[PDB]
Amino acid sequence: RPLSELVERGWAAALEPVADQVAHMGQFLRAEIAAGRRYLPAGSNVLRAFTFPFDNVRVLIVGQDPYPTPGHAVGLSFSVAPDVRPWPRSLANIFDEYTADLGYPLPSNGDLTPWAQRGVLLLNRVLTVRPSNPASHRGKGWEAVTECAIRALAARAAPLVAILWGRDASTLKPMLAAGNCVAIESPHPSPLSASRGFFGSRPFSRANELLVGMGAEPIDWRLP
Ligand SMILES: O=c1[nH]cc(F)c(=O)[nH]1
Ligand SMILES: [Cl-]
Repeated sequence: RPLSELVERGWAAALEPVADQVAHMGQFLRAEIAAGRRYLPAGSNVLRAFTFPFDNVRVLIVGQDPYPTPGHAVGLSFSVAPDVRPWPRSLANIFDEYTADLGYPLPSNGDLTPWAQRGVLLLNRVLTVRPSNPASHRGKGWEAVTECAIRALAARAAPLVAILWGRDASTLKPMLAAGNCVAIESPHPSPLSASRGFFGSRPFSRANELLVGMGAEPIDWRLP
């Protein structure tokens, strides 16, 4: 399939250099199913972050790998469907930092689509996972795809702030070395890393200050 059937057109053009790799991934995923190994999120959600316009991305959030529990991952990093409770621990931790930083009430639900509609790309370094097996698709080929995505964003040379959560930060910063790009890092919001530096990192206000510094408009982070 042409990438234009799977992703928004700006993203299809940006990712055309890795189109074969995306096709390779689809073959991998189908072979996993044939071998009895499922993946998450749903196939139609794998590339969901790339269905919001490439040309509108102002903030890139980059996590590690999708939630491994069935019913959680939706193809926007960290997000869940609006009916999901309890929220996953990483998301609950994100929302505590959100209230600490911004002073807003806790969100009504775990659905981050408003951020995606507002120019926040909710990416992961690796775009699939086998259920119950954290990080199990590492090294399977997503990395080249997400490197192309990140570099293509950087190459726009439009104001961009990248928020890097977790162990990929040192790998990803060189990909964001470009005019009008700034990368800020912390430990990941997961259960056993959040209290080692995620909390207190204030990414939402920081990203807005960095955007304004560059002459861009800040993100309205307010969730319903
Ligand atoms: O690194 C991540 N952890 C948890 C998630 F839900 C996600 O998308 N990314
Ligand atoms: Cl989690």
